[PDB]
Amino acid sequence: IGIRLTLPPPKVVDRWNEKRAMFGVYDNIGILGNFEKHPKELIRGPIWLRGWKGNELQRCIRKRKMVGSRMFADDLHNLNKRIRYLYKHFNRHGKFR
Amino acid sequence: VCPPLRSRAYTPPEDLQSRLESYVKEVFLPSNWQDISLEDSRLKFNLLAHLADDLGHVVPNSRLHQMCRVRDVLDFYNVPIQDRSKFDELSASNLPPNLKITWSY
Amino acid sequence: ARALDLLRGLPRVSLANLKPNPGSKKPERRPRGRRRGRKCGRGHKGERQRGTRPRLGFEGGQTPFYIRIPKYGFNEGHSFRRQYKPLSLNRLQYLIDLGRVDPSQPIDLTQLVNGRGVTIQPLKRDYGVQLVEEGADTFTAKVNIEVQLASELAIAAIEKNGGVVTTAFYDPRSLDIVCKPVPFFLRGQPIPKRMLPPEELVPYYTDAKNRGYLADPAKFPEARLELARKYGYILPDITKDELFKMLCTRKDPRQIFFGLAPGWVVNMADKKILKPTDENLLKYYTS
Amino acid sequence: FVESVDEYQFVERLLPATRIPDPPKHEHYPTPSGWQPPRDPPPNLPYFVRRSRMHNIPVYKDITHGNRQMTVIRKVEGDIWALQKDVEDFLSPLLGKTPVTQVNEVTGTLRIKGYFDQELKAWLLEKGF
Amino acid sequence: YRARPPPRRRPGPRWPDPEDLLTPRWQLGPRYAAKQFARYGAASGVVPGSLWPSPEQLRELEAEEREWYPSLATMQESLRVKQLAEE
Amino acid sequence: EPVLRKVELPVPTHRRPVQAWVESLRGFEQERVGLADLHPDVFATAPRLDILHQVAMWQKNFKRISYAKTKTRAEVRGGGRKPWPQKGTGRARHGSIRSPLWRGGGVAHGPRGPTSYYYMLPMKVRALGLKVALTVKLAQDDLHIMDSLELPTGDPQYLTELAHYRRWGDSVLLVDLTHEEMPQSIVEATSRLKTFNLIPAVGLNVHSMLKHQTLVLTLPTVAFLEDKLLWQDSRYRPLYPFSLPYSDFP
Ligand SMILES: [Mg+2]
Ligand SMILES: [Mg+2]
Ligand SMILES: [Mg+2]
Ligand SMILES: [Mg+2]
Ligand SMILES: [Mg+2]
Ligand SMILES: [Mg+2]
Ligand SMILES: [Mg+2]
Ligand SMILES: [Mg+2]
Repeated sequence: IGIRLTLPPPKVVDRWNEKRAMFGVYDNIGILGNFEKHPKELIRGPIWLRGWKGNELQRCIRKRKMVGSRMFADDLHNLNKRIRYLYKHFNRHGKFR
Repeated sequence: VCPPLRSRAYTPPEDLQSRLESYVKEVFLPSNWQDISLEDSRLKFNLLAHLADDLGHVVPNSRLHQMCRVRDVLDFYNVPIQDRSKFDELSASNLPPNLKITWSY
Repeated sequence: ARALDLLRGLPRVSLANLKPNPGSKKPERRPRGRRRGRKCGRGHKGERQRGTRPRLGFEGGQTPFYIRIPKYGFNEGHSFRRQYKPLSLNRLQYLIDLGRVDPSQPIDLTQLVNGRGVTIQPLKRDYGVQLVEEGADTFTAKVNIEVQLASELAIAAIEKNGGVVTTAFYDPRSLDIVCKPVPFFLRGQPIPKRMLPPEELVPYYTDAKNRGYLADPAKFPEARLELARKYGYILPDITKDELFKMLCTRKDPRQIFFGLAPGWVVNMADKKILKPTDENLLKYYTS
Repeated sequence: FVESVDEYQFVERLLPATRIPDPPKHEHYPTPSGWQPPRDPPPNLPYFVRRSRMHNIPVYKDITHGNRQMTVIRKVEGDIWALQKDVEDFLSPLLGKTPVTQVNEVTGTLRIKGYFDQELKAWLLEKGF
Repeated sequence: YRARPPPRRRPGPRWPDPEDLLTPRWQLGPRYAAKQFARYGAASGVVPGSLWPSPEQLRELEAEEREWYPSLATMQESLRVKQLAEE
Repeated sequence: EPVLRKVELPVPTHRRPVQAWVESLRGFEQERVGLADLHPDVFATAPRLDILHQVAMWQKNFKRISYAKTKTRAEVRGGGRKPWPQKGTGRARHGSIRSPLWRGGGVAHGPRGPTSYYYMLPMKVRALGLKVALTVKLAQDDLHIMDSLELPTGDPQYLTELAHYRRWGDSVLLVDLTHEEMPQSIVEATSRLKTFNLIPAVGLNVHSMLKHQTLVLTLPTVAFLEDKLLWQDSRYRPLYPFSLPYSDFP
């Protein structure tokens, strides 16, 4: 009974809308533009993970360091607690040691 | 006005060597004309453009570099090509009486 | 190429035909199924399955190996020990032969770095380049090379081949600037004055036998004659060489670059060199 | 206070280059370091071994597991299988048996078990690549 | 479609308004002005004279040098007395 | 007057420049107005579909930032008190109503925070990927060189009819040297089309080249790509970012 009795509404995807059509453009901005701009500068998103990657603990540490002062009170409390828990987990628990 | 789409089919002419040597004389003459090296871009373009305009079949960019000699050009223009659909090919390949093929496309 | 011909024969390459190179993508193992499920490879009870086994280095309570060994000053002061990248005469000859280091002009750390003959890391306590006797037997280039340290055999080879070698100190800041001048010029700061060697290194760079940049020039000919006698070659009279001026060109002890003087500002945007004129600034930058 | 001048030659001298210079022409080869320019015209063989950007033969030692010693001829263009045959013929007398090799056609590389970098470099210099 | 204009570095020097509280402090000091001069040259609009130390800064630097970097003569004298004592 | 282009960059002594037909969009039948020599190391390299895949996946992923986040049992509202005592109730032991087990509880191992998938392939690898893409297009007869992108009219119907007549693909990626100088005619023609996309030379990328069936280039764009991609070959290892001044790098 966890299965729907009717076909879901047809899903139409426009493979040639502007976003899909122009996806990937300027990814070679650096090599093809005298390296004036690094491709990582094309990444639009959270300030603390623009052209940067890491595990959950590293991401939380970076978030607190970069925007922690501008975070809401309860969100910052949650971030501090998550950092604490992730520290304990990564530094004290696991199969390999 | 867009001209009607050209058919990709091309059957090599019977007077292929005569036509090609006439074009070679027009563009460039010496003995063993089949070995005239097409290293000069001007002459290569002249010969290939004349051949394409005449025969309706042009050398693709992928084969343009390997067409190094008039012999290579002759080989490319004597190998034929057909553009009939797969349906036409299968139906004209002498289908046995018990094999029926239909397209719903 | 046959590969390109096969492409011509094959369908179009699109985003629906791409495949990673076999062996580049290992399958991901996740704990579902008979083989990888149940205890999920963690074992049975104990600390290991609970994921609470003691820290690395713990030996169950027995005094750890890394703690029962006495402390010894193996790495005492490692961050304060000076490091000099080696530059073998083999490497120098290779660079000269390939034209990455021009022997017709005075060769120094900037030129070596530009030619990519050596990679200096001032942040890692590198203090410059040391000449190394390796390749001395087959070294034939005549060059005026300035380094930080030099071996007796390396000096002998350079001088035998008609070249000139001088050992010049570079404190960490000057070393960074000389290794990477363009970033410094983009910093916009006036060119600083190279600092003198620390007291421990002063006797080294004030010694003629080491061809120190602060040694008495009158003592150089005697040392060169001693090396020539010791290593059995005739000392070439470079004063008669057509490149004698280039061989003799040595930057001032307080000068980082050859022509540029301390205190100048290199405006690279408009190709200019602003030189201070205030008397106090000139006195400081000439000090 | 300020005084601008045009002595930018000493700054141009410090400016580093980005393109590897073509090796200077020497009257005699091989050079004191042993380098030798590729022979011109190129050797007429089914394959071609392009030099590295440094103008050196693309033969490199490699080691895996701490005991698997290998030598890789990397920048091969043409008949990598002809190159494999030639390398096997060249190395069998030295090694004592036909060398074991992998011919990565896609990468155009030849990987031989064992360290033969110097011998292969000398052999390729003789072949003229 | 047509691609949007390619991204480009903001041409010319960028001078944040000091009044704004959100402007980072490192973009307001003399070091930022010197960097702008070095990069964009005379178009920076910063007086070249500010690049060199002001007289008080020069006095501080000279005092620091006298304090921490001894002269060659002093170094040689210290080495000589050390060698004499050791001998 | 044929438009004959020669390779400006040096060609390896063992390789011969590949050749292509220089075309023009000024007319339907203008399918051969010149002959262009393209550098072999750019347009006749090894078909490394593995590198094509690497670069395509890099382009797809390195910009990705998944914004999926779930509340852990610590972040779910409430769940501080013990639901009931350890012993005597006859029920399962629990410490909070928001543990992963409970309805409405936290997610044990869920998507955590906005995660970045940023990673950079070596610039040499990405340049080689561009080269391989160009070689694949040329070898499969999807690359069409042009003298210029000037159209007789801005009508999209003309461009579509020209592509159909020349037997181009359903999708055409047109490339011009710089964004500013792109002809107004082609700008208007491609602004209204969906499968015909006009990009500057600096915007060329493997993902778009693969998404579009045919790739239309101009002679200056060809020269631009040749120079930019060949520099990576024979460039030094960087001393500092190439944005900073160099002795000979523009
Ligand atoms: Mg089992
Ligand atoms: Mg159990
Ligand atoms: Mg147990
Ligand atoms: Mg005990
Ligand atoms: Mg390895
Ligand atoms: Mg709670
Ligand atoms: Mg509890
Ligand atoms: Mg919920």
